[PDB]
Amino acid sequence: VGLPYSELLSRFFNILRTNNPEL
Amino acid sequence: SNYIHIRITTVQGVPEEYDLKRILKVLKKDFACNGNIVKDPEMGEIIQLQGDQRAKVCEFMISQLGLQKKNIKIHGF
Amino acid sequence: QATINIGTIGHVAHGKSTVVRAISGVQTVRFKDELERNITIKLGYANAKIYKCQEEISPKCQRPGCPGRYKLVRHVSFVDCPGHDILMSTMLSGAAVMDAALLLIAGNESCPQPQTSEHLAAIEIMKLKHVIILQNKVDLMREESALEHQKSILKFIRGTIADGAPIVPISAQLKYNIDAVNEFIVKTIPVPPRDFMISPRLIVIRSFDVNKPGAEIEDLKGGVAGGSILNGVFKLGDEIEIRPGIVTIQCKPIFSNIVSLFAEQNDLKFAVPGGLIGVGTKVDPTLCRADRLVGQVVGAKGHLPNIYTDIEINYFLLRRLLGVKKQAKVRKLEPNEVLMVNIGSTATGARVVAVKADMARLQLTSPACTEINEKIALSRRIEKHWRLIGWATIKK
RNA sequence: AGCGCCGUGGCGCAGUGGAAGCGCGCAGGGCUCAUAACCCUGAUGUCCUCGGAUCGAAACCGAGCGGCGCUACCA
Ligand SMILES: Nc1nc2c(ncn2[C@@H]2O[C@H](COP(=O)(O)OP(=O)(O)CP(=O)(O)O)[C@@H](O)[C@H]2O)c(=O)[nH]1
Ligand SMILES: [Mg+2]
Ligand SMILES: [Zn+2]
Repeated sequence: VGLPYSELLSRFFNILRTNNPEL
Repeated sequence: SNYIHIRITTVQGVPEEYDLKRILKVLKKDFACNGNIVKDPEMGEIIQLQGDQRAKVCEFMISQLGLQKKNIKIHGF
Repeated sequence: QATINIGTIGHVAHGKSTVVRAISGVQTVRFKDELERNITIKLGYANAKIYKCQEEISPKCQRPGCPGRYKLVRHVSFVDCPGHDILMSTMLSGAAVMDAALLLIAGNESCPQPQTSEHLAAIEIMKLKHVIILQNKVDLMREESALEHQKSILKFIRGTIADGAPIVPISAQLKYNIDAVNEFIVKTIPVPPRDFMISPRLIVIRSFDVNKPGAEIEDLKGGVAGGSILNGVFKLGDEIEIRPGIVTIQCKPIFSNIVSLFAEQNDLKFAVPGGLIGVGTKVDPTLCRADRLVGQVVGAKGHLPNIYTDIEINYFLLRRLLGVKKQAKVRKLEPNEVLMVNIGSTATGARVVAVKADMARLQLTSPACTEINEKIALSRRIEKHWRLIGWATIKK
């Protein structure tokens, strides 16, 4: 089951977009 | 490293993976120029051919061993 | 010190050294002036800090916002092992050393990566099943591409030996979603039973030559080596023997005494097994200079490891070959072919004298010591270099 | 991290222990009807910095500086 992994992936994308909007 | 340059014309920087006298043999006939292998102490080994044929030198270096064509930056001069 | 050994595997040009650097914080030297860019030869090492906050990189917590700090929970070592085709023997040595696994899978590249699957099979060979699938590349994928890769990973890994593999998103640059990695390491992966009951043994995987150049020789240090202990605690003030020993073809044991035991930051007198330790003894540094103490079985005095040349092995092969994107069927072994037979950590290609469908007799050029089981891996010469074909076990 | 080399005139060497060192270069002039060749004059600098001995020092040495070869990451 990879259900609780896509949530952390979404959190990762959110953090990356917040900290580095340039990239 | 292994940088190669051509200066009005001597070729400084030559890989040793093929014998030099055959390089001269093909060079003189495919350029029609006086050819010299000048071995100055501990500089880039000197191969000198007359005339302004840097395009032809590009042709030769492609046809001898060259397959990169990206570290060659011939100074105009 | 270290309680449980953990390792990371991934394909070439994938990224594991920097991933562990974001996990642990210890730089991977990747020395010798040619390993900096293509692949490594010696093993990478790192040490992690696990102080968990139950209302992390540091024993004191300030990032979460609440001034509450974290308490001591775990301190786990990490053994970086290179996932390339050229070197496999050290990979299998570390694989027998490691107890926990972290596999990398690359999204935009070919979803079946041959070395990732090959080393997953190697993991499943040596009784390793607590594996966490990590998507080593996250920022370089779309959301739909990430979903497609998730479904591809799920469909590819359903019926293998490693069934219960949680998935985690990581990168080498961002340093985020890292506490999830530590949390899942603590949760899914328990420390294997390791206490005072079983007799102490050692397995040395690397050679360190310690001779500080330029300094006066009147005060130099001896020979230090990296070792792992599957049973029992080592204490200072004991006589030890490097059993595979020296070549005088025949080999004879080495005897020495312990001088120091570097344990993850310093020199500790005692050390619970389950972690890489730096055993520094009176051995000659030249014996620790080249790749000499790579895969050597070591005994505390009071035990008599047996040196063998002819070994009877129960071996089993899988259906297909591994490590190739053409592939061929697994072919049954033929007599008089040198096949590498790695006894947990050793690196010695044996000759096959007796051939059976599920049994074999193999002779090592260099004799090796056998104590109880010392699980084995089997590699052939097919694709111009060493290719895994199956697994082996000593039975005498 | 150590010991051995490099220490620039756009360049490689050259003496290093009397002070601006050679050729390659580049500019001009000479030669010839003209060109190449040949023959002359030139502007290039902190031979990286610190000191010592030193009438005299870039050099002879020594206590830091930028890169190169090995040890081989030398717990
Ligand atoms: N953007 C990005 N680059 C990565 C990532 N992981 C690795 N890389 C790239 O890998 C290169 C080197 O990473 P490294 O972990 O040291 O290589 P390695 O894992 O030892 C190679 P092998 O697994 O075969 O031993 C870097 O250039 C880096 O940009 C990643 O997650 N994201
Ligand atoms: Mg490494
Ligand atoms: Zn960057």
